[PDB]
Amino acid sequence: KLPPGPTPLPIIGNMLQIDVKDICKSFTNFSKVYGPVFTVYFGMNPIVVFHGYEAVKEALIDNGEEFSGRGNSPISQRITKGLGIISSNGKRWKEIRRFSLTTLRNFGMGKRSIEDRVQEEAHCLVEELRKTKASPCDPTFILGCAPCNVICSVVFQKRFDYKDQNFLTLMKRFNENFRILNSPWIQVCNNFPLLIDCFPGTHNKVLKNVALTRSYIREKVKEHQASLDVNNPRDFIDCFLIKMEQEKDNQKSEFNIENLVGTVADLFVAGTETTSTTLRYGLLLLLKHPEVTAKVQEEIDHVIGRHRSPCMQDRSHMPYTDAVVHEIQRYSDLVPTGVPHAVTTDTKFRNYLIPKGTTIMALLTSVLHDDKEFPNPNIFDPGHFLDKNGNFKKSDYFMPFSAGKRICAGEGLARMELFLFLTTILQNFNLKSVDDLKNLNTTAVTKGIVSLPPSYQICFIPV
Ligand code: HEM
Ligand SMILES: CCCCCCCCCCCCCCCC(=O)O
Repeated sequence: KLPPGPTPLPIIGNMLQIDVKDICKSFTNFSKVYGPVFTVYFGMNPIVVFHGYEAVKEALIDNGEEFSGRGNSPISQRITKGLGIISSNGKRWKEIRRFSLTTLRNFGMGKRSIEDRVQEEAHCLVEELRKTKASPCDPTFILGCAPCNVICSVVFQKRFDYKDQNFLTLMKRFNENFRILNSPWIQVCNNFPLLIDCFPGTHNKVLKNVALTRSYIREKVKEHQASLDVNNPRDFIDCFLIKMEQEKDNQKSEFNIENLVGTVADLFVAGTETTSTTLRYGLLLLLKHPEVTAKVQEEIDHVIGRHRSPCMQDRSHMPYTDAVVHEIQRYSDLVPTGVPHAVTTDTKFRNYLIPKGTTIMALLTSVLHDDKEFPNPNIFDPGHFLDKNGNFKKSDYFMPFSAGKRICAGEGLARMELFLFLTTILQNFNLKSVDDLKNLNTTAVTKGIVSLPPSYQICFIPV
């Protein structure tokens, strides 16, 4: 039996009781009428929503294996064709994921640590910021390049020069699909597959954007094979190629070319625009909160100095900086509804039964914005992650990366990118606004699955 919920009108479902824009405000309202777990209908498709720490925890952690599905829609299945990590399921998923996770360990790619790659990029990021000569600017693009190049460095064993035309079309391609797939219209075309017919241009752009990206990665994969020194791998590409080698027999093992390309594109789709939006939302909060930025700057000076680049080891000695990054991700609420999951078999959830393959929506926003764990959860305040002695206070409610079996495969890489970029940036500049701070609003715009920070101009003042 499915959990209770609003009464569905026949073919459209609950689609009229939901605010397609702030779709998370609607769910929150239902929880007030139907409790922790409830069910809504997107057309003829059922979606069971889990709202609250208890529910979210129970579902993703405790009954994890059953909820370690993943959500797939008409569109995404068409794009990825079931390959990779994000979209794949079952034996394909576990097989790929595990390899990816080990390869994505700081020293899981060879002699050159992932950290070293980020650091190089942190320096490069800083240099481009110098070139703005302290003039006002929109950090969207520049900040965007850093993360995307990180994945590039991690996937192709060499960063791109911010001006390489190959780096730019590739990056603007991922930024396009992201932008499109983050449109509320995809949330209506997935539940009504006929509407795809009304967007031939958009539809065409996405398919052409996917074709050229895959097609590019293929060539890129081949030029790594013809220079493959199996003794010591260079990057994620070599590592996967070596794995494919010992599958000479297997011929079902998911370690083939078709999965390689797909898994790579997944590192780009999941690890680029996400970090980008957070560094973006991060600077904006640091800009709006000078006192906070000072203290971070005060810790950087003490623990790191004004000469060496910041590294991950400094984090354990910079409690306040840790809490700023944490509070950045929390406030940020990047993915409010989390990514859609699905149950592996018919599952029982406290008095209810969810048939194998039902769409699962764990509400991350509800955990992160918990009234008691973080008093006054709507205001930015690093104190949510600090104890009365200024020490870092870890939270079980810290779920910006989701929880359970399907937790972000790049959690390490993401937190690394956020800490290193932001600290290095603050180490070299001060943040001046193109107006008063009181004229600066940090309220997000959630016109989609990924909430975005508002457009803003910032001045990087080195001192
Ligand atoms: C601030 C940065 C990031 C945030 C907030 C974030 C968040 C998330 C979230 C919420 C999910 C879905 C988890 C679920 O199933 O419920 C996810 C999945 C994933 N992320 Fe990230 N992510 C970030 C960065 C990255 C980076 C840099 C990479 C690159 C390696 C990455 C790779 C992935 C992958 C591969 C998945 C799919 C995992 C699976 O289905 O098994 N993420 N991320
Ligand atoms: C100042 C004028 C701005 C123009 C505003 C235009 C608003 C209508 C836009 C309609 C866009 C149609 C999108 C079609 C996409 C597709 O074919 O896939």
